[PDB]
Formats: sequence, C-alpha cells, structure tokens
Amino acid sequence: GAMNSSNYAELFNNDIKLFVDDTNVYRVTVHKTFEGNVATKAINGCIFTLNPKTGHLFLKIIHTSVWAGQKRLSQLAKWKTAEEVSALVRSLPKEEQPKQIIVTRKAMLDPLEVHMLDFPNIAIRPTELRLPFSAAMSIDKLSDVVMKATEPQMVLFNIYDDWLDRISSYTAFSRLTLLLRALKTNEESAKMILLSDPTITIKSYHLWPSFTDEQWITIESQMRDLILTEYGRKYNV
Amino acid sequence: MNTVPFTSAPIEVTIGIDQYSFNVKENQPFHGIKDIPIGHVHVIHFQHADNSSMRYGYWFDCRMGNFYIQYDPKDGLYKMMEERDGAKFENIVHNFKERQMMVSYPKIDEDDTWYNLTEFVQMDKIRKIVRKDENQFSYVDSSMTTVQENELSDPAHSLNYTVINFKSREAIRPGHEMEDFLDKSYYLNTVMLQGIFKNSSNYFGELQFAFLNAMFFGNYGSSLQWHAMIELICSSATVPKHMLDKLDEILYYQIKTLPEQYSDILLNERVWNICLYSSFQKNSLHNTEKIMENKYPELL
Ligand SMILES: CC(=O)CC(=O)NCc1ccc(C)cc1
Repeated sequence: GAMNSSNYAELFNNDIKLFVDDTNVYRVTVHKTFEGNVATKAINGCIFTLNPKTGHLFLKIIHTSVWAGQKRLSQLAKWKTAEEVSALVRSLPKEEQPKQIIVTRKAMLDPLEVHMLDFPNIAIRPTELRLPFSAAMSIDKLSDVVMKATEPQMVLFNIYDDWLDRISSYTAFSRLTLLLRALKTNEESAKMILLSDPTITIKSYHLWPSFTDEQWITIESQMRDLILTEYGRKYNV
Repeated sequence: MNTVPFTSAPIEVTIGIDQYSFNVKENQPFHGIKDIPIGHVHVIHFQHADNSSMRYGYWFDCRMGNFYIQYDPKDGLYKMMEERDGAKFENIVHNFKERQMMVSYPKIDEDDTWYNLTEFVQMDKIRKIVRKDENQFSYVDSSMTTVQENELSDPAHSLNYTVINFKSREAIRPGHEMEDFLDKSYYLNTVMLQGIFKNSSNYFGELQFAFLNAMFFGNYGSSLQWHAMIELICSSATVPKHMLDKLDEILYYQIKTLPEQYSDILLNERVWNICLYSSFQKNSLHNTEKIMENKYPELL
C-alpha cells in the first residue's frame, strides 16, 4: 500500500523503483488582460522521475506546445505525466523496468494505473511522506535545461553527483531531501548557503558543489538551521 | 393464473412471493401459492424462523413447467422441484384449492410494481447467470459469490454476471487511456452493448436481476453488479436517449420498492452521488433523482 516512515528503508533495497513527481509538469504565470481580466501563460515544465537508490533522474521536459488547444489542463497534466512515465518504462530493457512506482500525489494513482495496465506486475503506490521534489526547479542546471527547451526532450541526470562513492543511498537521499526542503522553504537563503564560498565549485558534470565530507556536515547543519529558522519566522517561535 | 403447491410446511419460515411476504408456522396446514400471474418471471424465497441466516429462493417461470416446493429434512431447506406428470399435478393443485389451503398471489389491479421491476428479465438469461442446467428454475441465496468476486471459490455455485471493471484492458483502448477512463461510452456501447449483451434489453435484464438478488437475499456481489451497471451508463457521455429514459424508469421503481431499512447497506453513496450530481447523465434521471432526494436525502 502507501509508503510512509515505517517502511522507509524499502527505498534503498535492491528492487528497482521510481518516484514520480508531477508538480512541475503544468506551470503558469497568471496575469491581467488589456480588458482587466485574468489569464494564464504556460511555461515549460518537467516530470521528475527518480530512482532513490541510484540517484538516476529521468527529467522529461514538458514543452508548452503540448497544451496548445487543450482544455482542462491541470487534469490533462496528470494523464500526460502518466503517458510519459509509461513510455519511459516501455523504453527500458526488461531487467531495468521498475517493480514499483511511487507517486508523490494521490491524484496520479488512477492515471498511472490506467496507463500501466500492460504492466500488471508493476505496483503503483502512494506515499504519506511530504517530499520536497517540487523544489527541483530551484536547482539551477535543471531549471536552465527546462526553460531553454524548444521541443519535448528527456534529459538524464544523477541527482546525487558522485556522493554514492562516499555515502550510502539512504544518506544521499536524506541529504537530497534536506537540500530540497531548504530550497523550498527559503530559496534565497538556501542558495546563499550553497554558493557562499567562491572556492567551492560545481563541476561541469554535477548539479551541486564539490564539498568535502566536513563541508557537507557544515552545509547540512546550516540547512537544518534555515528550516527551523523559517519554521519560527513562520509560526513565531 | 398458475400455482406452486407445497407438499407441507414442517418448519416455521417467512415465505416471500416477489415483493410480498407472509409467515408460516411450524406444521401449519399450508399447501402453496395460487393465482400467480403468467407472463413474468417470479421468485419464491424463504427465511427460516430459527436461522435468519441464509435467505435463499428460486427464480422460475410457470410457462416452463409445473413446479412445487417440498421441504428436505436432510439438507434442511425448502426445495423447488419439477413435476413431469401433468395429470398428477393438476389433481394435486385442484385438491389443495378445493380445501382452500393456498394463499393467493395478492396483486392489486392498479399495481405494475412487479412488471416494472422485471420488465427485461428473462428466465433463459437467468439460467446462464445461475448455471444448473438440469433444472428449469434457479436457486440463489445470500452467500453466493460472483465470478468477479472469485477472481479477487466453488465455481458451480457462482453468480456468473458480466464482469465490468473500469481499470481493465477491456475498458480502455490503447492510446485512448484518458478519453476512455473519463468517458466510458466506448466500453458501454461497443464493448458491452454491441459486443457482449447484444442489445440494451439484455443489459437492463441483468441490471434488474442483480438488483433483485441484492434486495431479496442481501447478496453483496449482486449489489456490486447493480451499481457497476448503473455507473457504466452514468459515466458515459454518449448514451442512446431511449436507454436513459428507460434507466430512469427502472431505477425509479427499484428505489421505490427497496425497503427503507436496507438502504444503509445496499445503496452505495459514491455511485449515487456521482450519478445524480457529477456524471454526464446528472441531468437525465429526473424521476430517480426526485424519489432519491425525497426518500433518502441523508445518503446525499
Ligand atoms: C421470505 C422473505 O421475504 C424474507 C425477506 O424479508 N426478504 C427480504 C425482502 C423481502 C421483500 C422485499 C420487498 C424486500 C426485501
């Protein structure tokens, strides 16, 4: 059934699984019309599909042309997400196809289940965790490739850079979700923390900076301060 | 007007004849039911006084033979049987009638209730849902499970209703995933009506038979089937206008007959609220919506 705190180590076992997050698929700016009415303008989006064990990110870019002439876009976006996930699975070799797919929002269950009827042995699961994957567009290089797309495109990343050389996938996922939770609660502060020291760079082939183990503990600590901070600035505590 | 005689009534039992029911005491001098309208299927059903568990019964059509009831003390139930000797049967019934030991099927002349509940129900289709080919009549009880229930265990005693499943490859055309899930018209009209049922009469017949088993015997899988068949119509954007009009009439009389006490367990809140207020056909069931709102406004 649903994925929660109690079965959390299941993410890092050897059964292939994927998280699918659809928050950033349908993205709009809301603005005023010359006549003083309101209108939306779509911008490029992305499906965030992630193997939590390996760090492999299948970033399907959703170009605004896919909404042209379509109605009820928020609903369509869930079915479009499900169509693209199903296409991704069929494109993988059998031994690489996931055994489970965990959706971060329950409204993706039925669309994905229907698109995956051909794969009755792939379990489609919800989760009770409040995962911060919406903040993926606060990662500069991911945001940059989505916004520059002129056509539908799939781009492959490792969201853990080279971390798994030094840490386990449980620890790497915990670092990722802490970075993303921080970027989500206070993006400016989060990014200040990450780039404050000009001597620590982001390698061309990476998404995050090249921190030593000690600098990662400093960084991780600063992000927890931010999240507690903002949690006080918010609730006044 | 046909007759279903009883050999005897050795055990105290509540006897039902379609919507009507009466009580028979242990070893009371009861020899059956007379004046049964020809032209309709019927159901004779029972509930033992001692064990209200297992309401059961027999679907039958007097045009297809001479039937009677006889208690079996070994299997512990009232059994329907066929009498093949026509002169024996006439002589039995005439004696019991002459001694006035039969209740009269108590139909009010104005009353079309049974016709309206069984309009599309045929014995030949009942006998393909309930498979026991050596008898002309069909046994149903509270506990029997459906083919689809068994997929999710004795196959000989199953209710073989038409499997309906909205998240199935039968229901969803490759490449029409969102279209077909949100508008079930292709599943209703092509797959089910044209392909499986052949016409809307056979569809409505199964729907009506499922409701009647659900209401009379509290058969849970029958209730699931009745709701699925309603929901498939209501969730279709394109339904023949005559089907919608007939559906409204069908459901109206089901809700009108369904005793007030059974609604708790039988009616599925989600299906009814979706059908009357959210679905494509939300505006097409005027009679059904009016009686639902005036009888069961709590459900909604
Ligand atoms: C033998 C018998 O009739 C027992 C019984 O109470 N069955 C349920 C039932 C009966 C009649 C209607 C109209 C609805 C439900």
